[PDB]
Amino acid sequence: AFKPPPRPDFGTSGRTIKLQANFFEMDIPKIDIYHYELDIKPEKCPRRVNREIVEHMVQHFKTQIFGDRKPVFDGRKNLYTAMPLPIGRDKVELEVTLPIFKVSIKWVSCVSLQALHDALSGRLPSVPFETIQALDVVMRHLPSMRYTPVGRSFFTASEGCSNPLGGGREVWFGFHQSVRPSLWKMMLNIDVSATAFYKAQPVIEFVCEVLDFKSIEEQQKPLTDSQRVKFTKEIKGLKVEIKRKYRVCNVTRRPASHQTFPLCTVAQYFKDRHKLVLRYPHLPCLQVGQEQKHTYLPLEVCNIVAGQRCIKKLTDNQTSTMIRATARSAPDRQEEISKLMRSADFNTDPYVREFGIMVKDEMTDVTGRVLQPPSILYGGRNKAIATPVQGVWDMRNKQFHTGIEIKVWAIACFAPQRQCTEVHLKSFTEQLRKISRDAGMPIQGQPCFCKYAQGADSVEPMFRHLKNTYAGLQLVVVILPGKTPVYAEVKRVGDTVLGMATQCVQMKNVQRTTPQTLSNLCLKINVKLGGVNNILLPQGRPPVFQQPVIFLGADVTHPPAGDGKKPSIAAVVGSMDAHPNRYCATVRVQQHRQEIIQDLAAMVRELLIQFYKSTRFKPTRIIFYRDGVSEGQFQQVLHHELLAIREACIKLEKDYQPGITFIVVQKRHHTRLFCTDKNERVGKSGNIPAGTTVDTKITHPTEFDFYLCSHAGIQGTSRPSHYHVLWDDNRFSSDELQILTYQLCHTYVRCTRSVSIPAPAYYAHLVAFRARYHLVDKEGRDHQALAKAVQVHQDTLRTMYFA
RNA sequence: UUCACAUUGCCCAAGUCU
RNA sequence: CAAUGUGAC
Ligand SMILES: [Mg+2]
Ligand SMILES: [Mg+2]
Ligand SMILES: [Mg+2]
Repeated sequence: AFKPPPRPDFGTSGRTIKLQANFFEMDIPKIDIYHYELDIKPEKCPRRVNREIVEHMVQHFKTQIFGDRKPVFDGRKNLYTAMPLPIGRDKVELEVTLPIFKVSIKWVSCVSLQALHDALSGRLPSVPFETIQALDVVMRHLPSMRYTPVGRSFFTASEGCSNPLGGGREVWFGFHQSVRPSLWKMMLNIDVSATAFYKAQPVIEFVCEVLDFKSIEEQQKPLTDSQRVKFTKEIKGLKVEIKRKYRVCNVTRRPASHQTFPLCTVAQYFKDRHKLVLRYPHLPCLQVGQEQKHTYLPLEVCNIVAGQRCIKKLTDNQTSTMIRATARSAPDRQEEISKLMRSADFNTDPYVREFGIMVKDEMTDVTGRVLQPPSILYGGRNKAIATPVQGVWDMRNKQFHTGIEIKVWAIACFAPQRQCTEVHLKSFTEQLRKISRDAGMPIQGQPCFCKYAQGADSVEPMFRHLKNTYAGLQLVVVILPGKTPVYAEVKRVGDTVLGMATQCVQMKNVQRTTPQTLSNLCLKINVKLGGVNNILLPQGRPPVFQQPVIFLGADVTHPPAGDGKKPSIAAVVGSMDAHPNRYCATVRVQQHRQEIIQDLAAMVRELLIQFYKSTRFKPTRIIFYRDGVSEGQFQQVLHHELLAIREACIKLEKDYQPGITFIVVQKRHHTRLFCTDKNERVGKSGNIPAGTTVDTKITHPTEFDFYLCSHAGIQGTSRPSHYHVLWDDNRFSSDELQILTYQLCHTYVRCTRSVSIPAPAYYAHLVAFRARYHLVDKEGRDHQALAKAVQVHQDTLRTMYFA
């Protein structure tokens, strides 16, 4: 349960496409570099302070140490040199004074860059991480002090333009940077990005932006409690400067004119000690430093210090502004990356140059293949076949594979009658039934119940009424006035309390209908009621389908930024037929920000039991698409989850030992692919076509991984989903697994489109997000309560309630 | 809460010294 | 999924 399998072979399927990748070839010398351990007393210091004290150390001790110029530093305890120092293994004790630190330098090892060549060149079977790490510290050294680091990125205020967001916020532009091995050479992966920062401005102006003042002196009265509290919400925890830098822990209730402390008042303290007649004595003070102490600063002598990222959620308007400032077509993104690289000129970086590293200033050429889509089999009399083109098809003149006959259905309208009238409801009903009939999901007559209601309180009694009164009720259609707490209450009651199918619809989509919205609505309804919308052309499926096989999708979704106690949510779904089309779901709450799926063995067990009850087959193979695990987590996640899958098999039966293929799906990474030739660009966004596959050149040097961009790019630059096989009892070839993966992206029931990840992984998200909806404002005994809230009713268990 | 795509929010990463 | 865009007939 540990070593990922070797790349079995290379894919051959599909016509070829010329692509460029945002990977830049690196020439690394075949030489040793030297590793040194450091430690800085005191070590509570931020990473950036350490880099300063080490920089001053290098220039200061230039002569009795560090004669061999230009070491690089990782911000804590690791230092590299291109040539060795006059150190020996002997520690060395040094003192440095920062404008008072002791630092010791112990040698630790060499890092043979020659061995890295070999690990890339099939000589060595494993890629030496420590060597990659060292190169990464080299490449990051200068920009970590020149710009503001944020994760694997770097940001800066852009020269000559501003992008204010308002509320004291503005857009900074930046780039991602990382060092990757590949089938070819080392790769410098660069991508542009953008994120919100606070403006380095006088706190006074910060006040005026936050409170929506055109200016100060507007007015000269002290702030309302309402104004003061809002300001306090914005600036608490931010850094300010007066030489001196402080973190704001509070805003005082009193103005500086009257705010006092044991020496005296604030206006007068600055008048006497600093000859400062405050221009705005009526305004409060910032509390800074130890919250137990009484260090107060008048607003007027304070600026927001530069380079503080905005952590808090952006407002709706800010968000709008942000989108508008950063939205880029694929060709425009490609050009921005290219521009940025020539601009960056990594080869003039003196530290890169110290280690004799060259970086190519143009994107790597790679060849892709565009896989053929599957054909999609519909039902009805005709049993129509739909042929995807550029990642899209449609249902016009096609009826579902297995369509549900709707005999008994109700409507609850929570939108106000004066806005969503009985006339709207009748027309909507008439249009829906038309579409549903063309779709082969005949809504056989009028609803058995149609009533207005208001408020979350009215939901449960209405639904209890409905469940008790109308035998054979298949659906409640729920009209909502827009965003409302009622939606989450409908799903609480429908999904977990009473076990009743619901389909919510926004009022605007009832008032004004279109065929496409209504048709998409039917796709969800048919599914919710147990129907099969369509299936993969059977004879066009890869060979793996000749034997019972179950397809699992798995995801964990973590709490938002800044959260502290909300659970993370694990979801696992499993196919329940051979098409494969129908899925069932499992879901758990688990520990805050834990990626590993804790209860996975019990989840898979459930899915396997339900698969047998639906199909009367025991799977011979299990295919496990595991979403969202980053590289730095492959081995941890696979050790626990692979064994749990086995555990589930083993505790069911017998030496029931079906082969497992464990695949990590990453939609979010920093690889971007672009059409080399302008005439391959698809649509306004100019993206690579659906089906573009890459498993050469930029992928892993020994393991089994590939990019597949399964979807049509509508806007921006498409994320090519990445697939990495951590385990494979089934010995897929590249072709069969890539084609399987692609084909699974055409089985997603909520649209007649090839989506960006396979359907099982997509459903797992939907399951996790629904649990999250079940926990709204409810997030050992804690654990039990939350577990209970995400638990669907018995009659919901076997359904695609998440669709 | 018709739907997909895309930006952010998510494990690793990053962050924390009068 | 939520905020915001681009689209689907
Ligand atoms: Mg996830
Ligand atoms: Mg961490
Ligand atoms: Mg949206």
